[PDB]
Amino acid sequence: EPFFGDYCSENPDAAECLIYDD
Amino acid sequence: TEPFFGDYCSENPDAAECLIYDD
Amino acid sequence: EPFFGDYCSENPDAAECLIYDD
Amino acid sequence: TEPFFGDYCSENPDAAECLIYDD
Amino acid sequence: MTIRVAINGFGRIGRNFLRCWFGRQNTDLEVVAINNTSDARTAAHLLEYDSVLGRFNADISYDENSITVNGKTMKIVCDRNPLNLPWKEWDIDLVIESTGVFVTAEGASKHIQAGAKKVLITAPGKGEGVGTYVIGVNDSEYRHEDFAVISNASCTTNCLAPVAKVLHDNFGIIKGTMTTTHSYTLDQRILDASHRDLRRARAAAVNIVPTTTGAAKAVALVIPELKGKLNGIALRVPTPNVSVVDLVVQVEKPTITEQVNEVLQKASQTTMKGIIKYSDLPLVSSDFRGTDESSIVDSSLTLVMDGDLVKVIAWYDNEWGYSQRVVDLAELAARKWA
Amino acid sequence: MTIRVAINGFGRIGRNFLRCWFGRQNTDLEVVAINNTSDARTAAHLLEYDSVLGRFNADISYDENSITVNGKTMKIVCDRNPLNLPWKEWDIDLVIESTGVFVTAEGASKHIQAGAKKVLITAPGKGEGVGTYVIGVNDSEYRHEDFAVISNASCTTNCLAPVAKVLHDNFGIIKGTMTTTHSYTLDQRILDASHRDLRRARAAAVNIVPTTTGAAKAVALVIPELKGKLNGIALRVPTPNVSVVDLVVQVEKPTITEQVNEVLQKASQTTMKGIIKYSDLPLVSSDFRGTDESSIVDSSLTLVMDGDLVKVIAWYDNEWGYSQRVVDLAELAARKWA
Amino acid sequence: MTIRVAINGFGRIGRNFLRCWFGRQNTDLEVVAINNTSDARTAAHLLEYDSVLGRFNADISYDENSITVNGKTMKIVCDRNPLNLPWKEWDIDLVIESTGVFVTAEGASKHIQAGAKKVLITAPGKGEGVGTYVIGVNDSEYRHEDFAVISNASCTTNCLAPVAKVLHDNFGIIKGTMTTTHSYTLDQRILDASHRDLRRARAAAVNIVPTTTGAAKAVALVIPELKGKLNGIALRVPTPNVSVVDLVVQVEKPTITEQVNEVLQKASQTTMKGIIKYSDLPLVSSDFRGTDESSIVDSSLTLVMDGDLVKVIAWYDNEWGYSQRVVDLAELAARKWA
Amino acid sequence: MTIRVAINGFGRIGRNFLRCWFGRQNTDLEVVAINNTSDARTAAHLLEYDSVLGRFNADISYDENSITVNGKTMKIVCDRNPLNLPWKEWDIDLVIESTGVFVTAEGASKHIQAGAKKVLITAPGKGEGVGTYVIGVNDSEYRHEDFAVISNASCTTNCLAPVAKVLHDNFGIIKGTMTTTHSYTLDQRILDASHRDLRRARAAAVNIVPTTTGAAKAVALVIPELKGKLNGIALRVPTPNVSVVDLVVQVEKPTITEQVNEVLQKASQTTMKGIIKYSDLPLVSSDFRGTDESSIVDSSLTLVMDGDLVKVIAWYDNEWGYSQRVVDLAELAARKWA
Ligand SMILES: NC(=O)c1ccc[n+]([C@@H]2O[C@H](COP(=O)([O-])OP(=O)(O)OC[C@H]3O[C@@H](n4cnc5c(N)ncnc54)[C@H](O)[C@@H]3O)[C@@H](O)[C@H]2O)c1
Ligand SMILES: NC(=O)c1ccc[n+]([C@@H]2O[C@H](COP(=O)([O-])OP(=O)(O)OC[C@H]3O[C@@H](n4cnc5c(N)ncnc54)[C@H](O)[C@@H]3O)[C@@H](O)[C@H]2O)c1
Ligand SMILES: NC(=O)c1ccc[n+]([C@@H]2O[C@H](COP(=O)([O-])OP(=O)(O)OC[C@H]3O[C@@H](n4cnc5c(N)ncnc54)[C@H](O)[C@@H]3O)[C@@H](O)[C@H]2O)c1
Ligand SMILES: NC(=O)c1ccc[n+]([C@@H]2O[C@H](COP(=O)([O-])OP(=O)(O)OC[C@H]3O[C@@H](n4cnc5c(N)ncnc54)[C@H](O)[C@@H]3O)[C@@H](O)[C@H]2O)c1
Repeated sequence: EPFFGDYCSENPDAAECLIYDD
Repeated sequence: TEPFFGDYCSENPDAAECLIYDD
Repeated sequence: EPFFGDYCSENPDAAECLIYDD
Repeated sequence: TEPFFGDYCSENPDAAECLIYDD
Repeated sequence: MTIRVAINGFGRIGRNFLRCWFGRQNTDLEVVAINNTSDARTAAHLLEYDSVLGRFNADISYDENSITVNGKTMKIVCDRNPLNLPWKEWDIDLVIESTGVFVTAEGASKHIQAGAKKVLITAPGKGEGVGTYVIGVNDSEYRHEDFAVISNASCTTNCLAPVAKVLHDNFGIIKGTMTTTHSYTLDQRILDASHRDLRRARAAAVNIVPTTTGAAKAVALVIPELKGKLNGIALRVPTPNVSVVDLVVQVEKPTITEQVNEVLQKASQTTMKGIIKYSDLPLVSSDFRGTDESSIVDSSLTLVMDGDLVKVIAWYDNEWGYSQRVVDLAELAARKWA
Repeated sequence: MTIRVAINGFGRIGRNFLRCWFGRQNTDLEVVAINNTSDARTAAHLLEYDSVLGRFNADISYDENSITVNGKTMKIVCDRNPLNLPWKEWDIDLVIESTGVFVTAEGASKHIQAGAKKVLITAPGKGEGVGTYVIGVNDSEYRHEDFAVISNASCTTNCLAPVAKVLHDNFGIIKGTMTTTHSYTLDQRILDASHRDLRRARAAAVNIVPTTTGAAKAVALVIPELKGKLNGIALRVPTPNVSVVDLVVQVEKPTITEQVNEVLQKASQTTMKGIIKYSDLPLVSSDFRGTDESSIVDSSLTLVMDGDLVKVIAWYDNEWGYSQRVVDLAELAARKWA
Repeated sequence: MTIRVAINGFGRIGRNFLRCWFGRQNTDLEVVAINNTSDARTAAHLLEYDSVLGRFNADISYDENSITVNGKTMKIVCDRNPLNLPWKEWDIDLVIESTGVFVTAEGASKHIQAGAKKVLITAPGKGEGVGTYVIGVNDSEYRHEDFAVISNASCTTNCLAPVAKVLHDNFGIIKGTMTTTHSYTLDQRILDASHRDLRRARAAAVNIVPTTTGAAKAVALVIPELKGKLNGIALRVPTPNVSVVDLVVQVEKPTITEQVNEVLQKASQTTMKGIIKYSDLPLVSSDFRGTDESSIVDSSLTLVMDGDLVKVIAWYDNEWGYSQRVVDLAELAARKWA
Repeated sequence: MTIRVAINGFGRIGRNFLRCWFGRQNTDLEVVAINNTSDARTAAHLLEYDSVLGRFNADISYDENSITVNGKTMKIVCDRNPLNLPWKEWDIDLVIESTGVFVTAEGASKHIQAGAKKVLITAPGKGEGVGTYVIGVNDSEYRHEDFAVISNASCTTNCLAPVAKVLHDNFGIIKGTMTTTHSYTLDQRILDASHRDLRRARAAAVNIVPTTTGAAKAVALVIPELKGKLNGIALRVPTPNVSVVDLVVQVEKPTITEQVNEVLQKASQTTMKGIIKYSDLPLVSSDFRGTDESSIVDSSLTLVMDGDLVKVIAWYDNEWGYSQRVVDLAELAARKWA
């Protein structure tokens, strides 16, 4: 959310913001 | 074999796809 | 226990008789 | 140096403290 | 009949799905193209070869833009912004959303946009605007015209589902708790490297991993009567498939052990014949691979305390059992695709 | 001081109990004898290079009939029959029962009939007349006089008990149930192989193996107000070490997470000092190796239902975690010996 | 004709074989009794449940003291002692030695002492007086009037040998080595436990544990022309199956990489068809599950180094496969009987 | 003089660097800021709790703009592109390039044209114009005014080198090859998913992936004379850490193992005193964790063939035995700056 919130909003399939409701 | 993994691996190589560690 | 009740009896430290109540 | 595993591996040659599969 | 289908997300619910469809002796949809961050060669290989579901038995091949199985050559793609996916141009009535990214309502639509007609969410659906349907539980009320943006919820939510239901029916549920042990899924890291959910960052393979779930508050969607009554969690252990669910439910209509399992066998055949498999045998993981049912009660484990506090364990093949609850929902379409 | 102790079975825990003692400040126990289904090299070069503990930073020698950690020597005995074990002859107060086998009350007595003057078992104690005791539970309800045979319960329970305790001397547990998603042990075959339990038969570093457990029901046997209020289940999974419990419980006074959390907080700080850890972080299992607690709360994952129905989760090093708990039981019997 | 067989060692490999038979088109055999250290609920099971392989296609039934299998039903007897075995009294002709313990003729007599009239070992010969075959090397110097004490030696050597074949042929091995990378085997231990080989004593899932092997020079016994000319070693790894031989060997009629990797194109489909395969593909251990060939060559890897240095890699499924090198053999005796 | 250091990509290679250096008695550098794709919230973490390196014992805390490690503070940034990087404006003498992409001879100089005096690399140096150095090999040939773009090199080449070097001088290599069973790195998917090496696409936890390398031609360098003499490859496997290398080298000078290992035990008090180690013991991967060494040898396993064939084996912590040659090399530069 500091970093991830956005990067993840921009490269959202990137190896690091990948959440599968398990 | 670069229709892909290369024109795409030129661009985002942090990727789940392109990471080569010459190990 | 048509084979176990004894085999484990007479050989309790048997790989196949060991029981760890975790 | 087998000061225990001759005797034991002579009565139980299949107790896991003993096995050898020669791959 | 023959409605046109394609896949953004040929990865896991991808192949499973398809290997699953080409594996129906009577099937409603024609999957026509697949868009995948791989090339053709590749998507070819992986459909074919699997470390979990072994190999595929089918005549396979490809060129530089298509992949051929038994006959059906399908089209391999390479684009990221789904808008830039040639939907319109190929009368793609139906879109498969198995990238694990476009699980936004908003992320769903960019298929309609580019030019598609209906898109399917193989996972829980985010925010307002999506029909969330669990096969054999509320699929009762699928109507094409309802929502064009639909979800199949989670591997796990599926399990929770039928059981939740039959629980509601025969003894009905006050409130409970949920605890899935789950097998690692590619959103984790092999070994430690960055990740926004800091458990998900930890080496999947060697490490019990605990993560959020709402896949249990993923109930109400399918059960009106169960609004935030049973919150769960999950833990991500070292095996690459096949997972089991741990329910725990203070029921109101007082009850005993084997009378519960009674019902599971009643339902096991009654309503759910093909939804829940019913299992007294003494089994572990590698016994539910290749498995079609969804919820799969380990009976010889159920455990009613003080008549009220039921506890029931439940299996499922997370990959596969789902890649059928899709190809079932997926079929459901072509039969009201009005 | 010096009461004199011998360790039956140099087993995992049994070496783990050693590394645990040794590295302690002080003691009234003297690890003086140690008998295995092995020879002294084999048992020597195992106290050192250990899979999950890492190599012991230590000065370890060995002769053909005993070893020496830090020039302090204890004994090597090759013989299985606990009777045919020189206990009066070697002048032995106490015995660590870590064979994983002699865990009854009768068989068990076999160190007592050997000449050892008291029996301490690294396992739930099966049968009549035994004083299983849980540090920071009834740790204080122990009189040297009572039982000849005491056990320090099981991996799980020593983690499960110092928890339920708190929950009850607080909120009041009505009912319950449990499951420990647990690290795999040696009562499992590396491959599907012949076994009493068709699950333990089944290959371990690949599977998810429900095993019935009593680590639950047996919490009656230390917190009396509990008798048969708890019954758990045990999923077993390819981590070699560590585990955590899915405890759920009804109550008759209502509340919510914060209270719950904070009540442990205190406990991790006051009541259960040294017994319970507390965790406000996103951790994972191999983070909790080495842990000298028996119950690591992870409030993170704590939940609460309809105010009255609860569910907690604690990690516990199945291995080293426990083995401590014993130096905590052995010690007692030393500082009250007669 | 069509003779009778026994299975002595109904463990991992034991069953493999069994299924190996029950698959086949044609049979010169009929099994009817396995000696195991288990019970028959048990025998049935691991036959029909299997991490590696998977449940059996069949109606499968057991009873107190035997199982039936799609008709063809086999008798179940529990004897650690081979000499108290009912062979003469059941006229068992051939026995499969798959407890993996009576390697030496010594233990191979005690069944013939027991009335059966020949015996095949699923493991190396030990001491002298024992026969040795591998299809392809010398499937041919077969004569019934030689020994009733025979083995395929070991898994490993099924790979080494068929391969080693052509290699002396078309190049004339002077000398080499080889490292056999290799998933684990029921001889290790899940967790650190005692054992004679200290390597084989430590948790087999979480370490590359090295072990010492005869599959080496002991391949000079189907082509003595490699009389202590190979050798090499064994490296075990965390798979529960499939494995591969890292061979290297000098030459005096030299080569390029595609030279031999072309040689192995020939033998594949000819001299060695059914005893070797030929994947050039991008593959891993899991794909080779269930592969009947004794050796499988991943082309990609085959290499040179100034013509003479040669290196090749051979996947064997040491479990399943090794059996079809056996099942086969069982049917070289049954066929050539007197 | 302190040369002031920045770290690009806080990877495995990049977090271990930090722990090792941050460990030693007397250090010549000064770590100042690190460029991962990750807040400081997360980097604290993955440094603080390694899945493998176990708790890290130290005073670590984070703000929004740096991590603090026992007293000292370094700034953290999120920039993918090197050029945006505020290096000159941070008096950054040396950066570490270990995101493993800017492993180019070129691109990695984007670092410089972003301020930095010299830039280090942690993989091979592909493309022309780049320094590679095997600490304790050619390390003797170090020239600040030679390259600005160095390289420690593959986790396997640093294991390799301090081996072949040694043999090439004692006996002398004609030619060889190698292979290494390998810890499973971060570049091959946790499961079967898209990728550019069809094998890596495959789930390293559940398989055995062999892959190409230039870790050998790699030796054909810092050892000039081994020019296009040794090649081969390696297989990766479900052990998250420490790999291990089987070397197969001809020679021009015959020997016997018992001496081969003696010369080696030699370079384990001399020329490589702290480069190579030594087990007369019988160990297994997990035994070589935290091991500050480039090449571990098992004397025993070692084996001669005729005199002119040498099988040689070397362990190694791929993650750490390397992050101490980097550290080493780093501090090297730092001492011969200008
Ligand atoms: N056990 C299970 O696998 C399970 C259970 C429930 C749900 N799911 C669902 O699986 C879905 C996908 O994850 P997965 O299981 O398929 O693992 P996965 O990685 O195999 O699926 C991801 C695939 O999609 C590809 N991809 C991602 N984004 C793309 C894009 N924008 N364009 C083209 N291709 C793209 C990836 O390269 C990969 O091939 C998730 O959304 C999750 O909800 C899985
Ligand atoms: N991680 C754990 O092991 C763990 C955790 C909690 C509780 N426990 C308790 O640990 C006990 C053992 O666990 P473990 O890890 O030590 O397994 P283990 O195999 O390492 O302990 C078995 C040891 O006991 C020895 N043994 C068995 N019978 C013997 C006999 N008659 N004479 C001499 N030696 C004999 C064997 O040689 C073996 O080395 C179990 O009963 C369980 O209740 C273990
Ligand atoms: N990697 C492989 O799977 C492989 C390949 C080739 C050869 N082998 C050889 O196969 C043999 C057995 O190995 P396995 O893989 O089948 O393991 P396994 O332990 O599963 O098979 C042995 C079975 O024999 C039974 N048994 C044990 N002791 C017995 C006894 N004294 N009398 C009667 N029955 C007994 C047990 O039920 C056990 O399950 C070994 O000699 C091994 O070297 C194994
Ligand atoms: N055993 C080994 O892992 C090993 C051995 C020898 C050499 N190497 C080399 O080490 C190098 C690093 O390997 P690793 O283990 O650190 O992989 P890693 O992923 O664990 O570390 C890489 C880190 O850099 C981050 N990163 C990615 N892209 C970035 C960018 N554009 N800008 C800034 N940061 C970015 C990643 O997210 C990750 O946290 C690799 O190139 C590898 O070939 C590794």
